[PDB]
Amino acid sequence: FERINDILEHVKHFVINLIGDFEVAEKINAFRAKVHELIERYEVDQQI
Amino acid sequence: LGKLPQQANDYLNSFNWERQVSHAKEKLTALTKKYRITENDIQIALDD
Repeated sequence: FERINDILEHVKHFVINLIGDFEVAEKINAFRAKVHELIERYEVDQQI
Repeated sequence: LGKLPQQANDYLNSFNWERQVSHAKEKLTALTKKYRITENDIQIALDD
């Protein structure tokens, strides 16, 4: 199973790299930046 | 009888827009720091 183990390791590494390339924390950070920008644009402090 | 308007004004000016802006800034700081998924921890967990 040396070849089987090597192929499994390669597949696992490819899956890990794909997940690292397609992350969700970057999307969450971008969304939080958008929310902060919208809050600053609406200027809640001036309204209150 | 005269203390009631004075107490009402003290309540109004104590909880003025200063506290509102302070709490808004606290919430923004928590969102920008505490409410952020650190990709560093994600990558450390993936590598481990």
